[PDB]
Amino acid sequence: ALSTQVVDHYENPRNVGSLDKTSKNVGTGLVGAPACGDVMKLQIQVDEKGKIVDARFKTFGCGSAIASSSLATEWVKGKTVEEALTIKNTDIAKELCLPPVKLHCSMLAEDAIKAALADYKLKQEP
Amino acid sequence: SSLRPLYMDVQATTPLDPRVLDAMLPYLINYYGNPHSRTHAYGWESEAAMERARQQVASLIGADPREIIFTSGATESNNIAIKGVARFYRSRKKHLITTQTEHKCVLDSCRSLEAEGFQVTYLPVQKSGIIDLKELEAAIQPDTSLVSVMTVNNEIGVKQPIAEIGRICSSRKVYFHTDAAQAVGKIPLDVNDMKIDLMSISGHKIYGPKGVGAIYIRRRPRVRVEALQSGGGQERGMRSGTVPTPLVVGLGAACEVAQQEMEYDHKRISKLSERLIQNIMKSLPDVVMNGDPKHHYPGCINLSFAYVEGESLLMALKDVALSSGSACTSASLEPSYVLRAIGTDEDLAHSSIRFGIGRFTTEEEVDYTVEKCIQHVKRLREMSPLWEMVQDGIDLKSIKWT
Amino acid sequence: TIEERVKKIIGEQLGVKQEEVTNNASFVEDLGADSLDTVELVMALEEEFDTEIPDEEAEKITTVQAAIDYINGHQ
Amino acid sequence: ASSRAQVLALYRAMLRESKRFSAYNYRTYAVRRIRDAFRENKNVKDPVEIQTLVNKAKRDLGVIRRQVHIGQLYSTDKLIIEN
Repeated sequence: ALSTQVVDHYENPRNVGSLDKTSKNVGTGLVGAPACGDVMKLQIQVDEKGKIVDARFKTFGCGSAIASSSLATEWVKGKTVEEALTIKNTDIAKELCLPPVKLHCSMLAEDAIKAALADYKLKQEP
Repeated sequence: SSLRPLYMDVQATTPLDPRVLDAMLPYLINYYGNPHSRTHAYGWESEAAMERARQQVASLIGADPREIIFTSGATESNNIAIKGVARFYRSRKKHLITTQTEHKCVLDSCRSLEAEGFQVTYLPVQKSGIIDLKELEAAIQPDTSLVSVMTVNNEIGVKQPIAEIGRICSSRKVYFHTDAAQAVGKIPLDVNDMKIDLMSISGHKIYGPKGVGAIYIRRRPRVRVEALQSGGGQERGMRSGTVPTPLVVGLGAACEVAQQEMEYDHKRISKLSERLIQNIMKSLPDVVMNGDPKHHYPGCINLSFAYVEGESLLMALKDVALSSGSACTSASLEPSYVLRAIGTDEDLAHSSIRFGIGRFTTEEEVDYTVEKCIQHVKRLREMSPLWEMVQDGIDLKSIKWT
Repeated sequence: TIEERVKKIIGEQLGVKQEEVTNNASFVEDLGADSLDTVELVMALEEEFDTEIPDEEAEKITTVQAAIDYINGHQ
Repeated sequence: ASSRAQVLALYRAMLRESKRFSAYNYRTYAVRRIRDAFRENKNVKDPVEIQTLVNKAKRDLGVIRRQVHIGQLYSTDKLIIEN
């Protein structure tokens, strides 16, 4: 049936786009594989005190993958880098009412958050 | 309370032709007798309607009515043809041939026979979706009892060379079954010119009611089949159970209507199909048709939209009823084995959409579908990291994916 | 969009430039219509003007002016 | 009884009734099919074949009348393109 929570991320898109991969304050997570029907790119922008002040995403995948990545991108804004690691696949699935056959989407969005944060943290060691 | 989406999914099922519902209704109201009731008028008139319907089915395919056995659908007919022939000649024959793009009931019937000790060759198809006739010939063995090849593919609409396959099987005295569920009443079928021994028919793929079908079983030369449904011997001992008069009336009426309308429908659907394909491909780059257009039923159009996931495009086309090859949508099951069989790259197979054009489809509906498809593919590509990478000159076939 | 919306209907229905749709022209003798076209044309007028045109009136509507006439005289 | 008068009366009756179909897909199909079939058969000359076509059209008019009414008893929302 129709999932209003998931369809909203496509019909009313938010944070779709790109950040500058060369910035020391941008982390880029790119996870999934075209052959598995789900690729998520999630970028975060962190200010000089460790607060994520912006994020952007691009996703190739079903609507629940687009909603999972889109929700993750909204949710990292205003978290510190340490708070953003709190975010769990299960909170994402709960918010979106994901059925069990789509829970892999919320796990991949969690993977993307952590990949973006690990990219940011690797840039940080002077 | 909101407006309904356009129906562009005729390969999944069709609406009932008003002529078919009209023919059925008397049997749902006053003519409710059991066609097997031999001693009163309710039975006599119900039996006569059944035998009328049987002649209507026979006329459409060039058969004798005695060769028509009613079933609950093409699923049941395919089970009867494959398991019935295999089990009957099992003393002398244990090999069957089919293809890798058959419908799941043919494939799973063959899988069940393998667990029974039968040998099955699943023929590959070429990238066109068409079998190699010479590979079929080479595969026939001395203990080969049956060849089963579908007339029109339900997913990509390609047409197999049925007449040429019949010539091969006839000449080697191998029974030839064709699942014609997607072809009956849409393209010419003649069991004698095509040398068909068995054929599966579905009522709901041809503007008839759901829950009914038929199997043609050639009586000269006689093809023998072991019955699968046990019971009191209805349908000449081949399909025990109560023949559902209203449903078979609706199937025969659908067949008669299709016989009268096939040529008109083919001309109109061909033109709408050309329009849909050419208008999409001239407005979007990286769109590929799955299946050879030279051997193709125009009402089933399967296209891939590179860098966009199929289910997300279906979601985006919120007011159009369509279907896709992405594993998330097919029945919560598996990816498209058909697209894999014709050598589609896995990512493109996630990107395929099936458009169905039928008897009631309008030029308006096609144009609306085309317009929305162009807008949403462009929008999903703008959201796609794969499109972004290709636009920046990156070779996707060179990334180390996680 | 005068009541000569009548003219636009006749042209659309018969595939004729609005220029040849003159007040004097008959559908059959001048605009190439046959009797299946004229059944459809009368129905097109019925639907465009929300009016019911019965058979004894339809059979009198054979020219462009006659169609104009009838619609002005029936609101 | 005149084949031409029968035919033009059936044509008008069939078009008028078909326009009453509540379902877009039946309505647009019936009006178009009626228009194509009468045109396709316009040049038939054999009186017996004409009569056969006339009798089929009368049977189909009965179908249309009944199906229109049934479709009105069990109607549903309009399609997105009827907006």
